[PDB]
Parts: sequence; structure tokens; C-alpha cells
Amino acid sequence: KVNPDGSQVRLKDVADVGLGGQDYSINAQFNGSPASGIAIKLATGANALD
Amino acid sequence: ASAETVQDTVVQVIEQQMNGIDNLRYISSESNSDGSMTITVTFEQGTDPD
Amino acid sequence: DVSSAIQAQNVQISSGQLGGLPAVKGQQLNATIIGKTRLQTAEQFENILL
Repeated sequence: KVNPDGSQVRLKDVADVGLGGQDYSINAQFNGSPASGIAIKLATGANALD
Repeated sequence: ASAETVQDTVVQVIEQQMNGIDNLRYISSESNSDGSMTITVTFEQGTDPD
Repeated sequence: DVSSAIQAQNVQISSGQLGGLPAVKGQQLNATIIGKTRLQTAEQFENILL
């Protein structure tokens, strides 16, 4: 918005604004070291080895 | 809508869900100046089109 | 006015989590906060002020 005086108000003046994450819940580590991973389920009919 | 608008407001929103589809060979798409778009999800030979 | 009113005073409010993510270092106690759910009795309806 715009007050009686001055230039203008912005979002910076009411919050922090950087790249975060959609979901902060599920957290992963591979032997302690922070990591991510994707657990893939096999499709009905498909060959595990293939 | 611009090709750019149709790609990022429509074509990509759908594409990000196009998974967990059986016998899925490949997915392609087009976004155009005239506003139109198409996503074509092509399947493995033998798949039941229904 | 009645519809707008009924909509106003009969709406499940989401109401988040008390210790959600991210959180301040420590805390240790996280819990869901259940708001009000929608009206139920005829009497509650007879009371949604206009």
C-alpha cells in the first residue's frame, strides 16, 4: 500500500523472501551426510531386473 | 495467450502429473501463439487404448 | 445477505500446526491446532447474526 507521505511500501518490509521448500517434513541422510533420495515402486507387470 | 503463457500456465502443470501411467513410452507437447496446445502421451505396442 | 452471512459464519477454518516446519532451534513440542468445524444444529443456524 501507500501511506500519507514517502515513496512506497514493499513486501521486503513485512517478510523474508528467498527460495525455500514446499514441504519441510521428510528429511534424509545417506550414512549421516545430508542427502536426498527418490524411493521408486515397481509398476504392476514390470520386470525388476529390467 | 502466448505460447509462453500456455506452456507455463497449462502445458507444464499437466506434464508434472503425467506419471504412474502403465506402458508409457514417451510424452511430447506443443504450445502455440494461437493459444492452442497438445500433450501427446504415446504408449507401448499392445497397450489397451481404453 | 443471508447467504453471504451463512457462508461467513459456517466455514471450516484450516488452522495450521503449533511447531510446524521450519521451527526455532529446540522447541521439541509440535502439535496440530484444531479450529472450529462447521455448524450443526438448527439453533446454531438461527443465530448467525446478519
